Amino acid sequence: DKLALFLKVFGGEVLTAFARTSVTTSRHMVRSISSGKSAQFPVLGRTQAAYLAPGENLDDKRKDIKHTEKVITIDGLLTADVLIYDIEDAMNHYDVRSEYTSQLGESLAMAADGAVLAEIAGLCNVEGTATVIETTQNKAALTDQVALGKEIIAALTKARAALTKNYVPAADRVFYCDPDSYSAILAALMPNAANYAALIDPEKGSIRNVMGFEVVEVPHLFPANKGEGNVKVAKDNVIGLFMHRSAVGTVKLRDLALERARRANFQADQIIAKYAMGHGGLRPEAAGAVVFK
Amino acid sequence: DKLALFLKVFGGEVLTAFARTSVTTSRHMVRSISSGKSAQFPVLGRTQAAYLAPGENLDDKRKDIKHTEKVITIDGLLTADVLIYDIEDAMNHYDVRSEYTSQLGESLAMAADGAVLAEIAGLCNVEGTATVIETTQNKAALTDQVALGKEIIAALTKARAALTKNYVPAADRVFYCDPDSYSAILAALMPNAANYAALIDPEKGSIRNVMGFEVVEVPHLTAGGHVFPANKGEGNVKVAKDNVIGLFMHRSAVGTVKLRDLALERARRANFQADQIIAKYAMGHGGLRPEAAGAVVFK
Amino acid sequence: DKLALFLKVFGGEVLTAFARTSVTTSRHMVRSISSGKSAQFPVLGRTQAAYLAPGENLDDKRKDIKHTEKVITIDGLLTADVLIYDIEDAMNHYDVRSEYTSQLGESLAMAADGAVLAEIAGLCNVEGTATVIETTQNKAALTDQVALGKEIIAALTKARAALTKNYVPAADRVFYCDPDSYSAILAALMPNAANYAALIDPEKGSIRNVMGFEVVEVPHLTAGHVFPANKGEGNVKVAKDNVIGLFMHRSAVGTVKLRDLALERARRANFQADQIIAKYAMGHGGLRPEAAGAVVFK
Repeated sequence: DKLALFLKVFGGEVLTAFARTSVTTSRHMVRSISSGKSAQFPVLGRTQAAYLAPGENLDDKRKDIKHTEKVITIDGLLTADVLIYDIEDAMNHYDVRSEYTSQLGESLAMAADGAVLAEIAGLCNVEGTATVIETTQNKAALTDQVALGKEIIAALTKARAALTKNYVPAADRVFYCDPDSYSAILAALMPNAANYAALIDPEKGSIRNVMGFEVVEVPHLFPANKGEGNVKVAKDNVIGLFMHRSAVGTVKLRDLALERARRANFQADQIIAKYAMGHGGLRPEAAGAVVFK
Repeated sequence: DKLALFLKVFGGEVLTAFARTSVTTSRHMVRSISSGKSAQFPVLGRTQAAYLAPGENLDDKRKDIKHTEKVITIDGLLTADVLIYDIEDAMNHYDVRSEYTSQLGESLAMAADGAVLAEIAGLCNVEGTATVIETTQNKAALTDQVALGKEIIAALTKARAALTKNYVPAADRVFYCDPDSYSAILAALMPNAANYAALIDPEKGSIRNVMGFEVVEVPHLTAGGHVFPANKGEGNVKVAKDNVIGLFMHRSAVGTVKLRDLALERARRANFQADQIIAKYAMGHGGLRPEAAGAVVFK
Repeated sequence: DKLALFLKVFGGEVLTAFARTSVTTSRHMVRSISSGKSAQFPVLGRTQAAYLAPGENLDDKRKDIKHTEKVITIDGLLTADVLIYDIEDAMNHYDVRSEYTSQLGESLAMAADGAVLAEIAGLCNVEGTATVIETTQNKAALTDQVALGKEIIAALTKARAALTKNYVPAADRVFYCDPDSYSAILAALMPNAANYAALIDPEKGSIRNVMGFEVVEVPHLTAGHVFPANKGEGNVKVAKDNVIGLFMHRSAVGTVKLRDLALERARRANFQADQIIAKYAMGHGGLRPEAAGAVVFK
């Protein structure tokens, strides 16, 4: 009854608290399904429109490609929720519900950050096709803000060149970047220069297309240890990780779901959201980084 | 009758007059209690791995943590007033009636200012834990606009370092600064091109987002809890007052509750020949989970 | 026939797929040829006139006219389509239908834009017609966004020079560039604010004019028709490996097409195949060798 009405309202806030805040909902394909617990999407062998003379209908390059498309399915459930002490939620209004929704949204954003990064990183160090473009000389020679951002741009240019080299389209290609040290990529471009308009963003927190791709910055300074040991893509040794649209995969189950109950052990009230089905899946290309070594 | 009516319009007048010089209403966290003396605020849970591949449940390692609502309550009734000698009454309205509304309101805010300031000063001064940045040069090397405009921005970077690397909901946040500083930074922005009138912000009485954060420059920075060794040059505690301007925060790192709108009334005393007014406010000042705090330093 | 109707609906949705994509869609000559395969556009060489009583003769000046006329022929098909394995159909709605639409669209629009740009950039070497603009410095020392960004304008003074002195309707026109330098422009274009709201026509997907022209940067002029990029010089100074510098204007060029875009498909089963087919006509450059010039680095 009344609890029921109070809920539905809570669920709507949670959905928005997610959609508002994330590194995602973009920068990848997503879809809906019903009791299918799986999914499929095509990758890109690209395509173009050549001069066509009806002495022949080519349908040829399409033979010589031999590139299939790896569908996927949902593995496990990613959601987590919490325990409370009940009384406020009915009635009152602005303070309590509003306070809970934001935290849930933050949690959703963190979850979104966790999965995509992992799928990309763990795709291939494993032997574009692979990744590595590094140079920069092992961080030891240069700790300086000026000494960074120069050598960083060149690596990105090299990566774009490799991409034409390995093809794939170039439009929205990403380059997720670390939370910091891009102060260099700031402090490199324009010295002095308050200037922080121009180089831009509304509606999001990005920067604009320096040497292709774009700039998004996040936490998560995949193997949390291994320096090389075969596979190169790794923990703190690693920066970069530029992937591209539709190189990865996931699905939904439904819009969302949640329910509540009580557990005598911790008493009063327990809210849980069974929702956020999708697990990231990565298709090779793009997906490359720079470490130090 | 007439007097009561005047008082009633009053309350309205100064009510709407409060929020004006008020540095913060929104861009912060608050609640309206019902009869409560107190309240409690969940800092809650944000990191969730959510990898559910069946085993156990939420476990005791998750049971071992704080996450405890720092409860909170009033510090005792917080309100102030000023004595008058009444002539104007229901005549000479608008001007000269407004003078008292004024004299009270900005103060009613004025304490709350340092209050939300006081919590910030308290927050990282005791020995996560968001933090500072230092100089690029000593106080004596601080002279003109050109210099003292820029180093602010130089600080801003590694100021964002804490904002980011420490996670937090990157959406909405505010920076607090002083007119001496406010001047400087904005002077670093546009020495060229006329006047800050060109900045299209002021309708919201604010600063449209600069690099990071948002800008609200302070009037004062001296109230109480100040409770922190403001007076002391250092005495360790480099977080102190009048070393620097660099205090900053983010939303939901503090905030508190209050009681049932705002009311007041008056009465005479006649010990000395007058009739004086008393406002009554609840508020209180809540602390909360540490994050997004610190400063620049002059040393 | 329900599936066919759904396909028709998808085709209708696409149109858009071409629409929002293309840099150059409008802002150029387009004509609808019907049942014929081609067409030709008059250049009208434009001598002035005079007034004459005693001559009563049109002749000499009628010799001096220099009227040239040129045609474009039509190619023969340029279109690009995809293979798919139908599953969801009228289900798995919205999304993943749309996917393929966007996919074939951006590709088609892109190819067309690339082609027009290509026609214009080589457009011209004999051995305003002339007046490409050059350097102001060696691109080596170019560092920041405003470093190369400021000189742009300084060049566009001369661009204005070329836009006028050769006559032409200075009314409406466009400076085609590549997403790399938009910033470089916008920096010294608008260090002041955050006028973007007041800075008009961002919401139409463009930039209100710098001195003359208009500002456009879309998909990486490259790939690559073909103009002699690789050549350092080897005469033909207008080549790539240099810049974004094409100057040209509204009604500089353009051509025709046959009755929008059509489509149909069926099974194949060679490899389990039902794969969609779009069609097109389009065409290419010609048309008033006097439009543009370029910038460069040297």
